[PDB]
Amino acid sequence: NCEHEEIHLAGSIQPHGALLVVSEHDHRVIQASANAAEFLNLGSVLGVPLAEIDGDLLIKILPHLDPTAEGMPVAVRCRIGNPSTEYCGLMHRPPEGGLIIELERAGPSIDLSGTLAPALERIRTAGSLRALCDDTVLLFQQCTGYDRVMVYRFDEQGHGLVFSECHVPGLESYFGNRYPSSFIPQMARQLYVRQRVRVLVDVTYQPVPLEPRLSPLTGRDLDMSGCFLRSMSPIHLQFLKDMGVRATLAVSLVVGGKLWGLVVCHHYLPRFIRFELRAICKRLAERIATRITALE
Ligand SMILES: */C=C/C1=C(C)C(=O)N/C1=C\C1=NC(=C\c2[nH]c(/C=C3\NC(=O)C(C=C)=C3C)c(C)c2CCC(=O)O)/C(CCC(=O)O)=C1C
Repeated sequence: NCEHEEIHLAGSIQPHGALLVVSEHDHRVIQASANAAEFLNLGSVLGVPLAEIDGDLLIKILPHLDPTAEGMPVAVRCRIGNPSTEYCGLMHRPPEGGLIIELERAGPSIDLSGTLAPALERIRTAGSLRALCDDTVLLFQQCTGYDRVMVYRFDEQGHGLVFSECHVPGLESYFGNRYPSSFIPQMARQLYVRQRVRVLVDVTYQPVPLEPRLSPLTGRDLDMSGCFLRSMSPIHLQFLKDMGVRATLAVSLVVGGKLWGLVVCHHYLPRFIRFELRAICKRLAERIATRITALE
């Protein structure tokens, strides 16, 4: 590889959310994505006390600052700005740098009450790894609506194989394609064992830089390992561009503490899935991983 890009130190986010970093000691926003004020209908954000941004959010955050019961990551409802808009705030604490709050607009979410059960039932009947992975791609297509869904499985040599695939009729089948191990470097795989869902809304996005770049608390790049809005490697973006893919969802399949493979979805237009469905997807994938795990 390809093992040297520090993808967790991206210094920037995708533009469909905003990112705030709050000091644990004084609760001011000490670092933010450059779009944050525009995104949140605020005049300014940098240097502003969280009490000014939204008092109710500060109240929600305070108990999480107890080192004996941090209770993060956590997803909280809040209303920010004037005019006021509802957001889901996804908050976590990196080892150093302060408290990170990533905000997505609340919006319509996909409804799974009539369609999730038949797909889950099918998974439950799978008696082989073939059946299980085929059923996995149908389940995730049915829950998410992506144009193409794959199980990307690492073989015994670490090569990537598109082991199962479904897609809307007329699109290219990547089923059976095999790729070098370095197309997903070990450093990336290691991150994906911890950060189990990634959503790339538009491959062509203009990265939104953090302001300032370096954390004021450390003088170093912000650790963005746990940020759902993190900008992704330009090499990977280029890969997807050269395929003509416009958007992706990927969910880790973790077996034995290692990345066994991924559920990888492609869309040919921009696409976002909101917090709850990301969580559902993460969980489904863990359940499927338990079954793999049992199947060999
Ligand atoms: C030499 C390094 C690389 C080459 C060559 C390359 O093609 N990519 C290289 C590095 C990275 N890959 C990263 C992530 C990544 N790559 C893939 C590969 C595929 N996705 C597909 O859909 C297909 C084919 C159908 C392939 C072969 C995947 C699935 C991922 C993870 C994507 C995700 O989680 O969304 C990567 C890190 C990206 C990042 O997280 O920032 C690098 C540096």
